Amino acid sequence: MVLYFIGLGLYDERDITVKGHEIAKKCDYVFAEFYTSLMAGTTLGRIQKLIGKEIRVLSREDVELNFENIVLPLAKENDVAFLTPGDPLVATTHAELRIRAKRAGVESYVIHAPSIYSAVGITGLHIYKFGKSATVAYPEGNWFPTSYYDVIKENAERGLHTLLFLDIKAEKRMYMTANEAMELLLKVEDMKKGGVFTDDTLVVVLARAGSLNPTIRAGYVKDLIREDFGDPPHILIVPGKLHIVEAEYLVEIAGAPREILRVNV
Amino acid sequence: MVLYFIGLGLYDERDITVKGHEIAKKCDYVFAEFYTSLMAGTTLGRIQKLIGKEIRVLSREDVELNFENIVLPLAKENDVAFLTPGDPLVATTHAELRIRAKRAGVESYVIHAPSIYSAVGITGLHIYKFGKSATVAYPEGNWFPTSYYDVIKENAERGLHTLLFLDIKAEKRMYMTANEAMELLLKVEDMKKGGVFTDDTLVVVLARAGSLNPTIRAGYVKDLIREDFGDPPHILIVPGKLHIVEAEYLVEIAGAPREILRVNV
Ligand SMILES: Nc1ncnc2c1ncn2[C@@H]1O[C@H](CSCC[C@H](N)C(=O)O)[C@@H](O)[C@H]1O
Ligand code: NA
Repeated sequence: MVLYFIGLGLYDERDITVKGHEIAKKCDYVFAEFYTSLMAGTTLGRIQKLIGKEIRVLSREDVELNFENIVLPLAKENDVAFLTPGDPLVATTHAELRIRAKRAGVESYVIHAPSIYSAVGITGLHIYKFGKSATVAYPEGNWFPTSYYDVIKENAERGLHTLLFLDIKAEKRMYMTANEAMELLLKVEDMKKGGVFTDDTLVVVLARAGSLNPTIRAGYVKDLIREDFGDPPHILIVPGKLHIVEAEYLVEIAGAPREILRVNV
Repeated sequence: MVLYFIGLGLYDERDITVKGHEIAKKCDYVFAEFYTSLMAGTTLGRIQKLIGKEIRVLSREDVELNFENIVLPLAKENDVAFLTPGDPLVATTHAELRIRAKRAGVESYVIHAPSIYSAVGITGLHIYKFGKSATVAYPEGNWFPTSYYDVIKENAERGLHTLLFLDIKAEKRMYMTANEAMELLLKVEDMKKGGVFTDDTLVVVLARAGSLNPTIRAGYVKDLIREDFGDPPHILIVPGKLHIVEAEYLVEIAGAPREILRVNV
């Protein structure tokens, strides 16, 4: 009678850890949500087949409003698993769900899995150099979010890299592309004119991290804003001041313009 | 003709992903390094048994100086795997190893695994709020490094959390405890007197992330500086101002004092 928060990883069903696999296999009931992120290389059936269990998929409302009515009750009798893409407690509000479990007298355990937060290392940018992170959100009616623009500015002034998660509207099967994120950022620049994100800004796009052949591209906005980076999900990164080895990697591995090799220390 | 950079995960032999396990199992040669970190919850023998392959351990010099002479030659006519604790490419100098592979006409692929960079999410602290990261190094001889202190200052100053890696002597299997890290910081505070780290500073300690029973403790330095967090490795986090939900989690899950619900929010 316990609850397991189990991460499924970045791209397909094999991104789950062996630990999560073996534990998930032995749970009595298995729940999951697929709205916090997109696992582009697998399907529910493949995940179900891998753990040999039928998976009840929950919506954001089920989780956020009814977690303790749908999931917790069964944990007070059986071993329950709650699966999520990536790492269960990263860039989500899932940690709070552990507080709910505790208050219901249910013990919970966390099984981590690869997360985009660390997978950014494949871009060649030193992970310790990443500053505050943010999310580029889709404008809604008259509401046009812009906070993420200030995050980039703050990090950039400190010479730190900025990780930008991209919006997702799972119910409409909408996944923001790096292209759309760049368009939105240029518009915010026009509005704020802080010289933070322009046609000459160097950016890095990582698409489908976790797959064997993710798309890793670096370059100036003017050249990438209309480039095809393949299917979602995508994440956008605005590097801060680069170390020489970072620039070298971006050029040799991400096909960046050879001119960025010339860092202005 | 292929080199696989494969992450071993956080704590034990089951922390590798299903993808990493299956791929490594099929490789003709399997290399590993345990100088950037150790897998405290397992042994080389247990990792070898799970992978079903004998593993050749490489020292720091073997990798940084002779990667192209030890690993790459074999990857030209065989499938070779290179295992590292955590997520591959997280360690600062590892990304450059892919450039070496390209230079030798070797294709390389990255198989991710959980990293402490994302696993710290189990502390209840929002991942987007983490700023620049740093490592606490022991002073020695006429050298007393203090940069990690400036990192805390710059982060907290902007309401950001600071992830602190603690000094490790992998070869000698010697670890810096969170207790020791706190003492150094207090000693650095006495010299710089910037009001950054004191007896009243709230900190979070994470030990054995990845195991099913990690140690997660939060509290003021005056109360935790002599507490026993168990066996290494320990990770120290100096949070910035907390969101009320972060504080509630630290109180309910990490045993933090109720006091933080009003003092650090
Ligand atoms: N495999 C992947 N490749 C690129 N971006 C990814 C990704 N997985 C997640 N993301 C990014 O992160 C957003 C989800 S945020 C939730 C992240 C998740 N808990 C984790 O640990 O990864 C997506 O909209 C996307 O922008
Ligand atoms: Na970070």
